[PDB]
Amino acid sequence: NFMLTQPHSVSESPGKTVTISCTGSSGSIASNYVQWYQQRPGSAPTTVIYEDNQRPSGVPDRFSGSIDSSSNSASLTISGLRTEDEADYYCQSYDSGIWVFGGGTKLTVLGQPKAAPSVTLFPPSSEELQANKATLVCLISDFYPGAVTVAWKADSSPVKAGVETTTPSKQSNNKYAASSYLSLTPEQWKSHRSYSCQVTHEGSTVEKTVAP
Amino acid sequence: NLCPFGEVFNATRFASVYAWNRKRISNCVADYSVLYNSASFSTFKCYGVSPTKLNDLCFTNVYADSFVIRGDEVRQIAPGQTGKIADYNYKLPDDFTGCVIAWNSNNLDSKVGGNYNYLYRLFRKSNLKPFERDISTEIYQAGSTPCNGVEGFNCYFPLQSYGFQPTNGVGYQPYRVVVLSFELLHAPATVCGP
Amino acid sequence: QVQLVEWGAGLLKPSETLSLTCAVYGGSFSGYYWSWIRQPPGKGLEWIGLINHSGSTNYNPSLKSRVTISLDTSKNQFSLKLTSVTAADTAVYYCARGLGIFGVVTLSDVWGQGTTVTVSSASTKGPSVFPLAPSSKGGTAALGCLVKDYFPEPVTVSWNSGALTSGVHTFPAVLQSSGLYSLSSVVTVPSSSLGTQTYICNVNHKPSNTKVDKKVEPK
Ligand SMILES: *[C@@H]1O[C@H](CO)[C@@H](O)[C@H](O)[C@H]1NC(C)=O
Repeated sequence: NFMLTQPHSVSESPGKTVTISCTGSSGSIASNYVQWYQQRPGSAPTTVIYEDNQRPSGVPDRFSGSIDSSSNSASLTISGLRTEDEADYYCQSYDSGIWVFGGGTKLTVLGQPKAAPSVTLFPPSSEELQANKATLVCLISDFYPGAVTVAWKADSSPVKAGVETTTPSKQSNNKYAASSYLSLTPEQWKSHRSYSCQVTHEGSTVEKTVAP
Repeated sequence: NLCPFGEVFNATRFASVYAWNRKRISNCVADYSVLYNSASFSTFKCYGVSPTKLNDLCFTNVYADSFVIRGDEVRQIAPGQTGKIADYNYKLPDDFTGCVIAWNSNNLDSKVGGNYNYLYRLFRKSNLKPFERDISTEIYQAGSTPCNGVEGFNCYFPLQSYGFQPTNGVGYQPYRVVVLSFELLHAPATVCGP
Repeated sequence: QVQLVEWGAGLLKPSETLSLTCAVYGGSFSGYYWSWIRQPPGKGLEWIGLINHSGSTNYNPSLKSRVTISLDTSKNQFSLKLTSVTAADTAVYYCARGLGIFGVVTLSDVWGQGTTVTVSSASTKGPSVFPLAPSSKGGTAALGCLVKDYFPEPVTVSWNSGALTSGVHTFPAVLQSSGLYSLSSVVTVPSSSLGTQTYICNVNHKPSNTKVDKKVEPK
């Protein structure tokens, strides 16, 4: 019931330093050891840090881990950032003997200039509504780094019901694109006066709204 | 010859913290694979040693201290801590090398109406030194009028009772603590892994 | 050098039973804990459970009711059984070796490469195309089409039989709760050519050999 939450994404230019925080909630992080995994796409996770700060044999010393009890946090620090370091990073501890993982953080080693997303929100079609269905479609394209979060709002109210977002995929121009689909009932679409798509990229949030 | 960890974990009874029990482990091979309490430990942390390496490390002596405190006191069973348990009941040295293990024993050490067999020292004239035990019962003088063995105003009995009802908050539930000490003092090694 | 592989099953129907085997090459199960870890597509990691040389297990409470891990010191293998399977059990399944004390695994040093397990009850459906029309005519209105509920993947999308190539962005697919996919493709054209040029999206779903052509107009 101990929760480990990590940032969704973090990014930095090569040769600089990055850190990945992992905050505990509903308990104390210092009571068990924290392990850190690196997962390069398409491969299994490997450990880079174990027992808060120990490096397995073969892991460069530029991976280092730390615990900040003042804020119930562990942190993975990677210095002299190389591009081989691009991956998802998972922190891992325990809740009474059961392994607890974190959300994962996707680390992007910036190898391209930074591009803000282009989001286009389409309302349910008049044709789809005659088939007794209603699908809101959020199209986000051309952003770097390849990581976003999406939150749907119905009449200025959080909605996580029929929301289903995708994993950012790489385009032909080396930028990234992703989609989110809010499935509604045709009555719910007309019962409210405004639905909104909010996309978060890096630290800036862009929002687009639609109404019947 | 096997190390007797089972009587440290699967022990039916546990000491009170003021009278904390110490088991001495020597001349045995340690089977670290056993899942004691279905490995259901709320706290599991070493200082100095790496649990990862213990299967192939040898020691001269392993001391195993065990007792019972309440949930929000387990924080104090760690190096460089202060508080009633650390000051007056069980103190770890800043140079501690060994493991602190704790699990919730509400299912064992809680009675309807309260289990009152577990005690702790609430008053003491000065802080304990590391690994000191104090089983005194002298009335503690909390004022200027001397206490001639009479409890009363400004005259307190130094042990108090944890009241463990099964409906308490978790911070007030009984926890069993085991503290392993790994010594390597210029002597032959007697305790190893396989 | 010690190495692991897991294998089995792969295509499952809801309610069936997942069975995987993990083989250990180059060591034995002594003084190591042996876990199964799974990762749903695009999601994070989840520990299923472990087993020690003696055969004792400790399971994740989220699955305990339906999960079994079993050892075979003779064939140098250990196995996973996941009963009453659901679509939420679709993931990549890993076996991993662990190091630690008293059941607390403090370092997981070697992992297998992983096997995928898909739980679906879907047959080959063809896409159902809908138009995404533009709103009030910054100077470049975007119109697209929604390609809903097809199986399996993929679906290719072109615009105007290939001639339209400027702002075409055809996005990746969601997997909905039905077990079917939904695509989308958009084109950003100037607002002036919204009454002058006809825009048609051409869908192809080579699995069911369904081709659809649909025109997208404003209002
Ligand atoms: C005590 O030890 C045995 C093995 O010797 C174990 O199976 C059992 O779960 C332990 N705990 C008890 C009996 O509460």
